Amino acid sequence: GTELPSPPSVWFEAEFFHHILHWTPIPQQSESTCYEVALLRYGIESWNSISQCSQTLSYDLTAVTLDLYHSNGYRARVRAVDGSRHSQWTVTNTRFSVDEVTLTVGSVNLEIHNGFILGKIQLPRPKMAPAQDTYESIFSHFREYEIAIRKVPGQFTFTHKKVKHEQFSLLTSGEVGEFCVQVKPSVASRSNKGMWSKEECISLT
Amino acid sequence: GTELPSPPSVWFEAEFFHHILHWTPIPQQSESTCYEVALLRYGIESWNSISQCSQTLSYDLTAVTLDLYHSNGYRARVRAVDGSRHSQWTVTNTRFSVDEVTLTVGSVNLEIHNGFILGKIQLPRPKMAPAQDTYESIFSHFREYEIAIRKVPGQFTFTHKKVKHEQFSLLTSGEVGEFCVQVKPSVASRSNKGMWSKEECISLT
Amino acid sequence: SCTHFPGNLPNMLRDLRDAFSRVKTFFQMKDQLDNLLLKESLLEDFKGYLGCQALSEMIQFYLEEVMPQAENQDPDIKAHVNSLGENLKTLRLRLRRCHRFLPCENKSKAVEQVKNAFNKLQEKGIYKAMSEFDIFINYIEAYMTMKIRN
Amino acid sequence: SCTHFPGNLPNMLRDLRDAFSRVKTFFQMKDQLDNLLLKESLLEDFKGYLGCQALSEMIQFYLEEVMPQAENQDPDIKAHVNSLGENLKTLRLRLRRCHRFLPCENKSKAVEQVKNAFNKLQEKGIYKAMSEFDIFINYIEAYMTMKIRN
Repeated sequence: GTELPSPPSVWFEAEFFHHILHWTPIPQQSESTCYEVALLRYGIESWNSISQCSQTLSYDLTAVTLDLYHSNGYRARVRAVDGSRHSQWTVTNTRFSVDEVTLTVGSVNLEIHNGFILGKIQLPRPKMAPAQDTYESIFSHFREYEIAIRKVPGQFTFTHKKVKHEQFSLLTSGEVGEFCVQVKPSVASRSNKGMWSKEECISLT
Repeated sequence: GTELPSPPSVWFEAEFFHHILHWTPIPQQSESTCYEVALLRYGIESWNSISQCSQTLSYDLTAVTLDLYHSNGYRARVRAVDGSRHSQWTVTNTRFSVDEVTLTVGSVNLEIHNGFILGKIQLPRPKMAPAQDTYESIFSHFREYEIAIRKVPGQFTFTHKKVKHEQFSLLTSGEVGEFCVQVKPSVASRSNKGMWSKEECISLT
Repeated sequence: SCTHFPGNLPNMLRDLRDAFSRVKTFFQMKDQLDNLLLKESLLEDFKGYLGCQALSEMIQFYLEEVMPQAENQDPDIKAHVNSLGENLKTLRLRLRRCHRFLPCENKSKAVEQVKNAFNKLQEKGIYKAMSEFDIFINYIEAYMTMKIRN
Repeated sequence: SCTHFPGNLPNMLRDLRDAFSRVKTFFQMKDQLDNLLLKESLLEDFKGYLGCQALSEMIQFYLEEVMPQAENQDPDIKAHVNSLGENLKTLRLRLRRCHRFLPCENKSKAVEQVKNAFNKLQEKGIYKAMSEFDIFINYIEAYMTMKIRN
């Protein structure tokens, strides 16, 4: 008991340039207790402290890992601090590389033409992203998208289509109404998971 | 004796596009006897008769082997013919390829300048040589020459120099007189033999 | 066969990564050193003209030294690791069978037929191959000039 | 070493031909067939992008199959033939040690150091090489893109 327990586990949860570190709290922690976040860059044996004390269970490590998509990844660790005592470090189990970045889209605006609707998939352009590092730049090729379409006056069902461009079209057979769209991105060569986009409908009428 | 003896041996003797076949006579041959010259092109099992009867011990096979420096060589044979009887064929022992062509020069004109004389090595340009096949064309690189210089008022001695161009210079230190030159060509990558060129002097005075 | 490579590879790399993640945590939790082994130098060799030979060697390195000695140590993942190996060989195969991706592992057509033609001779072939050594030297000398000249 | 090849080769080819003529007549008198074995196809492979691999194979063919089986049959020239072999190896050596003449026979620098670095680890290397498999896949995928794109 002369020791302070360590965080059960530390793991990254990231989107394109939204690299957030997470960790579970120590069993029954006081409010005076905080976590210290450290950072290691693979290939260099040197741990750095990003935050000496954070009263949270998450920490946006973006700023200190902006050169991730041009590296071999990192390693993070967290230990609890209370008074003058602290815990052993709890390090992420895997190496945080570009393989743990959940793919997502910037947005998807739509247009009503004729027997179809066409959509453009605006890719994510986070402010923290240094201009040289655009999505199309990092994932230069094999970018694909899953399209879920939903007729608004209707039930909660979806038609699934698969496109290999940031641009697509949907046949508006005849019927009017409204069409809600959502996309999920991937890169055919990578096995990264993706998050479905926010609904995005358009008043055909 | 019901048989007619075969030529002891058949061998090529060639210069750039001067591919002459040679052969020793059969022991004690009559004058009614002549030799028949045949020709085979390596890679094609087919013997052709160039001359059905030649009252000689040589035959210029140039015309029927003008594509030698662009082939894998030939094979020749000769048999004696007298009346209605002939001999077994005597074929060249080796395959006649570009490796059996004795190198030679066309000519070497000289000019008297200052403390030196400069010579240009005019390469052989035989009439039978199809224009596309020049010496510099066949032996594209590694062409070298041995230069033997002789002071005319003098004894029969020579200074040897080695050049790697068809053009060279010789220091006329001071003394006057006359300078006789002769060259022997080779190709640094080939082991072909070469024949010294005809004397070629110049009146310095 | 080979559609002289349009794009069937993407999925093959994905299969490879997918095959890896099933052993990722294991080895990454297990490896507590932070120095880089596959130095970027390897990448520069891959991006070098010896690249092909670099890629074949590394692939051989994993299938012959690493993966074999790993499943050796801990047979738990011995399955998942071997599967990544089959998954890696399926990759190599599709590579050395198309769009100049692994030429440094391909037999030569001519050299095969010429070997067949020889073997089909025997005593006669041992003589015709040697009596053609001059032509040989000639071809080599041709191959060379394709570098010291146009 | 290698002066990244200026020209020391010419003489090496000459040595080769010179080494051959001492067995030329023998094998050429002995070979009474008139069909070409080293088909011009071999030359076209040499003049092909698989060329290097073509040249290495043929050279191996002569030093391992032909020359060995020839000296086998008639030990008279067994000496002169072997000498042409030493003469042929001296040629190959000078080739795979310079001006991209025989890259398809050269070990890779990176792959050597990386092997040394590994072997110098042992238990630890078996884990760090596997936990870096993702980087590996990444380098390969890099090598590939150098062909399907600029």
